[PDB]
Amino acid sequence: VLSPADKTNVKAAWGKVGAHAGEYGAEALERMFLSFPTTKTYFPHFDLSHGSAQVKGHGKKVADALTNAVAHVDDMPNALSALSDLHAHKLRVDPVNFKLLSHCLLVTLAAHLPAEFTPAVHASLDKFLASVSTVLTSKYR
Amino acid sequence: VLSPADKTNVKAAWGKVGAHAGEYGAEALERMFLSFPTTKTYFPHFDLSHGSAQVKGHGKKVADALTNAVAHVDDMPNALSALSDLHAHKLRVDPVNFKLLSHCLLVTLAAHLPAEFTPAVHASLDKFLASVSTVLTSKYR
Amino acid sequence: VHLTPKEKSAVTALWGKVNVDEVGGEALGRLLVVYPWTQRFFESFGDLSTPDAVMGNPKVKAHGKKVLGAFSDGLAHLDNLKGTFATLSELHCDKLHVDPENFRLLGNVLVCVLAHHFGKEFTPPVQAAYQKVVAGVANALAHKYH
Amino acid sequence: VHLTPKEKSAVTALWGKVNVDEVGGEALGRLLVVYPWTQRFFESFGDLSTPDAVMGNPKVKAHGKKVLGAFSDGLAHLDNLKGTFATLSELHCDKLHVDPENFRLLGNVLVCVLAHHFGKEFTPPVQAAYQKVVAGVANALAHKYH
Ligand code: HEM
Ligand code: HEM
Ligand code: HEM
Ligand code: HEM
Repeated sequence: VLSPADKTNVKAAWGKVGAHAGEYGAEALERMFLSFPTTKTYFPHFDLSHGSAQVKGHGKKVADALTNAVAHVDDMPNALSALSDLHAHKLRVDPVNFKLLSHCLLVTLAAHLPAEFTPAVHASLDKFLASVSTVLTSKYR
Repeated sequence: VLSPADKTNVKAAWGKVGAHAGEYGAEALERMFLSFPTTKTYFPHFDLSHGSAQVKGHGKKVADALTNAVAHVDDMPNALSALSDLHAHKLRVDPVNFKLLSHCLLVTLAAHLPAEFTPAVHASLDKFLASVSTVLTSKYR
Repeated sequence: VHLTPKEKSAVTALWGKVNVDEVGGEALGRLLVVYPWTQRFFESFGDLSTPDAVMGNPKVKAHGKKVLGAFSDGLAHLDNLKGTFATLSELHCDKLHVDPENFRLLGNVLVCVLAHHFGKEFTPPVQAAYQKVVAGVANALAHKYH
Repeated sequence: VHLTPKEKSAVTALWGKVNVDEVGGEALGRLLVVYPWTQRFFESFGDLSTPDAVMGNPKVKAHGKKVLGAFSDGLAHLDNLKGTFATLSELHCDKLHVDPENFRLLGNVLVCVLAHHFGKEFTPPVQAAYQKVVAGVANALAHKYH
């Protein structure tokens, strides 16, 4: 469960991301594809090379979903319900892969927001991304 | 999330356990200690040998908690809140270990309830134990 | 992986009673039912819409037979699982890109199927020996990732 | 584990800039803060009540220094991590009984600390090289379980 301090920390850190939201999402995907090449197979219709417009566009979608989750942090199962159906049913994304993308999102935030990425905020962000991952893996059928 | 069919399957399978509830819990612990010896270190004040009265007594507690979860399956965070505090705060149980005990509970049920352990019921029981594990690991601080 | 002689005995004695035409398909079918994301790798197998459809699917039973054959082969070479599973590692890691967590899951599903079939004969010490085996197999199948 | 020459270059060049007195303690402290169950193994270290308490704890910084030393030693022997980590494997697996998932977690926390310290210099390809390294180290530390 996310504590009041966790929600405050996540909102504050994500607030600093700003107009870079989409960019950071795209960078996290790139980090995931390079570090954990098994994850690439979910995107055969994507060119996954650096500067790919498809990865850039997708990073914005990922960021927008995370922003939705931050904005509705006390109601995340509802806010992410459609995305949960998509990832678990249609795409059949292996639950391990959410841990991989969550790690790459943390690395991206650490690399861009050194003042915000305190040990406490790192912990809050990890709990938040784990909560998001728990919702997105909740619909396997 | 547990579906209506999942809840029906879990209630039916757990209903067959009966007065063997405590016994099966004790057997699952024994299976865990022998198969995954890292888990033994949580019980230094226990004699973990076969026929141990302490493992028998503890198996009953484990079973009673699972029975509570079955009886309050739509309200499990609330029903298991005290147990979540205990396992995450006081005992600091590594989240991996819940996957290990859940597997040993499935093996125990399979070994005792061959008619009940259909593929569908196996799936429902796995989702149920994962849901229980998610609650019991929800309070790390 | 190192099994005691007592564990080797327990493992080999039980394995001799295994129905080699059925147990592999039961384990693979249950993997597909219990962990539905694994169906991603088996779109060519046809009807996987219900648990009954999965378990009765002739391709699941046939493929399951191949998987079990590989476990049998591992049991014969417990001191050289890496060599035994090298080609399978290249297939599952380099070609298929299956996350290795799923190797662990299939091994644990196999353990559940053995418990189902053998009942009280699948004692806690017999299980502990089989857990060493399926962990060994999973680690060897994952070698190309290491 | 096999790194390309380009990856070896990226890894060694960055590691030469690492503050070896501080980065290990930062990684170990963050492990204790982010994954609080790991505090179970460090009751003798005293005050771990708050993140500030953890990060400022002299024993955490000192022990962190030892951990980083072991990673440095691994970087020098990428083609023999098993031998390099044998005594540490016996300690962490046979004596301490730390679940090996936590070896992976500490490696990933170290990667976050490197990203924090190096910023844009910690590029996605540099990270991918370090992920190979910390996976290699985790697998070698876990050898006594295999
Ligand atoms: C923090 C976790 C994640 C978030 C917030 C997220 C968010 C999203 C969003 C917003 C979309 C687009 C939905 C739409 O257009 O209808 C999407 C699609 C998709 N996601 Fe994720 N995702 C996450 C994790 C993952 C992971 C771990 C994988 C696989 C490794 C994955 C694979 C995909 C794929 C394959 C698509 C469809 C792309 C396409 O066909 O165009 N996602 N995700
Ligand atoms: C299905 C998952 C689990 C359930 C339902 C469960 C249930 C329980 C219950 C009912 C108690 C007694 C509570 C009390 O007396 O106040 C307990 C205590 C305890 N549990 Fe669990 N538990 C689970 C998983 C685990 C795991 C995975 C571990 C460690 C590997 C663990 C370690 C302990 C310990 C060390 C105690 C305290 C024993 C003592 O000091 O007497 N539990 N658990
Ligand atoms: C201990 C774990 C496993 C063992 C021992 C095993 C064994 C095998 C064997 C013997 C084959 C036949 C290869 C051949 O025809 O020469 C095979 C093929 C295959 N396996 Fe597995 N497997 C394991 C886990 C998995 C998992 C977890 C998945 C996916 C979730 C998977 C996906 C596949 C697929 C898609 C094929 C067909 C490849 C092809 O025909 O090109 N395997 N496996
Ligand atoms: C890549 C992962 C790790 C590395 C490289 C590593 C390295 C080390 C090193 C170098 C020492 C000093 C041993 C000595 O004094 O000779 C040590 C001790 C210790 N480690 Fe780690 N470690 C890792 C992961 C972990 C984790 C995840 C935990 C617990 C969550 C842990 C718990 C301990 C403890 C309790 C000691 C003190 C043992 C003693 O003094 O008797 N280690 N480790």
